[PDB]
Amino acid sequence: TETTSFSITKFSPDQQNLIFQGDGYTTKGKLTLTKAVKSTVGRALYSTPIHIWDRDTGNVANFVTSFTFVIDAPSSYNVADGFTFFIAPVDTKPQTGGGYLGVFNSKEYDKTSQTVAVEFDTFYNAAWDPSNKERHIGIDVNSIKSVNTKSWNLQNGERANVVIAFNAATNVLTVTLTYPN
Amino acid sequence: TETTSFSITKFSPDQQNLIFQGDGYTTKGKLTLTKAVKSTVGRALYSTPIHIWDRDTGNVANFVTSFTFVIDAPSSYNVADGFTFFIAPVDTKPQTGGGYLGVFNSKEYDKTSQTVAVEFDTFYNAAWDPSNKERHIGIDVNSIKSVNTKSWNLQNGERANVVIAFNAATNVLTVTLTYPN
Amino acid sequence: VTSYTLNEVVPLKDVVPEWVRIGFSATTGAEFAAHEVHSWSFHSQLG
Amino acid sequence: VTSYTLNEVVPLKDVVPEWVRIGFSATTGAEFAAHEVHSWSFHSQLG
Ligand SMILES: OC[C@H]1O[C@@](CO)(O[C@H]2O[C@H](CO)[C@@H](O)[C@H](O)[C@H]2O)[C@@H](O)[C@@H]1O
Ligand SMILES: OC[C@H]1O[C@@](CO)(O[C@H]2O[C@H](CO)[C@@H](O)[C@H](O)[C@H]2O)[C@@H](O)[C@@H]1O
Ligand SMILES: [Ca+2]
Ligand SMILES: [Ca+2]
Ligand SMILES: [Mn+2]
Ligand SMILES: [Mn+2]
Repeated sequence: TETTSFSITKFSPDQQNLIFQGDGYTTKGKLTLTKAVKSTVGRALYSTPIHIWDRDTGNVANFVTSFTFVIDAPSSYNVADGFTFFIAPVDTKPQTGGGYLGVFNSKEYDKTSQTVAVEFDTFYNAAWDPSNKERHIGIDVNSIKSVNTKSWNLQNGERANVVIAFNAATNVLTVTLTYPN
Repeated sequence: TETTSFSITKFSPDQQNLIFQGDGYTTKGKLTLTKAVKSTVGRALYSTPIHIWDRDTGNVANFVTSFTFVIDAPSSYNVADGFTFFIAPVDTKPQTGGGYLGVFNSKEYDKTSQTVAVEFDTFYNAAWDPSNKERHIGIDVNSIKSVNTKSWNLQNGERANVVIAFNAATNVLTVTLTYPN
Repeated sequence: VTSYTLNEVVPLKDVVPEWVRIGFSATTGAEFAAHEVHSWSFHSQLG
Repeated sequence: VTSYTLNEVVPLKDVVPEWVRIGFSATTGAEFAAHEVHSWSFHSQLG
């Protein structure tokens, strides 16, 4: 058995246990992935590699993560591109920006990506996003085209509480987002 | 607030969350620091930097570690040099071997060492160990000459369970070693 | 309080390596917004 | 069951940096022994 567990309720100006990429940085007790500026990408990874499955026993880990995040857009009509919680290879670096969310480079399935991402997508990219054109939560596997999505109404500048859980017995990943109002 | 917890009840051959130095390696589910061989040093560090105190608030962390170790010597008369659990700067590399235990280089207090170590010393080094010549547990701060020691009777090849705890309200570090028999 | 839930079967073992790093990503493009995280906790048990 | 305990006041703040790494060390010299660790658990809480 191996268990890993951590909790951060206030970020330090020098979070040595985090790896920052692109424009990510901590300030005022928060982790800022992007400021409201054009064409930018910010990523923050926990520094320790996590043992997710074991090739010898074939066992896969059960895990649960919870975090609070906020999207603060100029108005409800100028908002992009979104945010993701992701699981990737240890050596992961930022991928394409814009609607690719800094995690994928194409809508075609790319097995060499080896990335699973839960997206909170705020902008409709006609080439792959769901046709209703609404903002949505989606589970992405090796592609920016989600395997499953759920419309979501963004509350601009409101703190969202998210819980993501993976049950190894069942192979089901579940996501839940909650606004207090 | 910030908390970190982990538990490894069996080491993997590719233990990516540990940094190995000197001769340390994982084998058959365990962590081998040294084999019964002359003049060698092995160290293993958890890879994640741990936030022990905060300069902003002056808060200091409370922590507890628990481990199981085995010393297996040729006989009860040929046994050296010892084993330690230590806390040091993130960039720590192996120091002097032999009676210095791979953590210090001197018996004179050296504040630039910034290392605290709990030693399980099995060999009497006349230059600094307690004069009773017995094997001992000791608390080391920036020097191989312990600030406090307790005689301990080594049980050759037996597993010892150790619990080390630091209480930040009191600044007291407590060590307890227990043998089944 | 308003909430939204989504689930999908993801065969992690066939997708990701044995060891991984977890993290957050956010981007902007011709349009934009500030993306911030205020707290984060995690847990996993293998075996 | 045989046990041994030892306590000492160590003002950590004045000795170690704010960020540290924790680990194990073992050495041999003219004399020797195999030193091995079988399991390890750790819990820390700041604030
Ligand atoms: O304003 C949206 C408009 O710009 C384009 C490129 O001309 O998309 C850019 O901006 C989008 C939102 O920020 C990003 O998703 C996209 O990746 C970026 O190229 C057009 O596609 C889009 O309609
Ligand atoms: O045999 C012990 C004897 O060897 C010396 C070296 O001449 O010490 C070496 O071995 C000791 C135990 O392994 C180490 O503590 C020591 O660091 C190493 O130099 C003599 O000091 C010692 O009496
Ligand atoms: Ca999109
Ligand atoms: Ca000694
Ligand atoms: Mn989408
Ligand atoms: Mn000693």
